[PDB]
Amino acid sequence: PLQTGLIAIDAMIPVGRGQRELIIGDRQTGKTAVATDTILNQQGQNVICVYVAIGQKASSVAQVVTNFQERGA
Amino acid sequence: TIRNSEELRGKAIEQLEKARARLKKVEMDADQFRVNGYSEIEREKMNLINSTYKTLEQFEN
Ligand SMILES: Nc1ncnc2c1ncn2[C@@H]1O[C@H](COP(=O)(O)OP(=O)(O)OP(=O)(O)O)[C@@H](O)[C@H]1O
Ligand SMILES: [Mg+2]
Repeated sequence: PLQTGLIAIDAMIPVGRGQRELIIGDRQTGKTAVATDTILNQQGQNVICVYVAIGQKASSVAQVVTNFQERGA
Repeated sequence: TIRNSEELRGKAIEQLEKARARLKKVEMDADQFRVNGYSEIEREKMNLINSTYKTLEQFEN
């Protein structure tokens, strides 16, 4: 299992290690929050996380990094 | 007629007393709940401060 902590994902759309699940939505639909939540949720699951931010606003990328740092992620 | 009033009074008092006994018990549960909640709030407050001090130290790092 690769746990997201989202009951809607981990019950009905399960994501497993070695998988590729796409997160698709409209602008401001909550896509980043779902992905970020997943990385924050792997706190003691011993996985490594990479967050590639292609073409994303510099301030926005900084905000994500700050959020990760506060959590200890 | 006699057997009715007595029953009403018997049943009735069994019930007022019972209701107030339940009140007491709750007065007990709430009393318990209040203590637990208070302790939990203190611990939670402790949580916040402790963890934010940790965050500070990490910032210093
Ligand atoms: N489970 C949730 N509960 C409440 N709010 C949420 C949840 N998930 C996301 N949001 C909110 O939705 C807003 C937009 O979310 P987010 O930026 O994560 O989505 P997005 O699709 O990446 O948007 P963008 O296209 O701007 O990148 C955020 O402010 C976030 O707080
Ligand atoms: Mg986004």
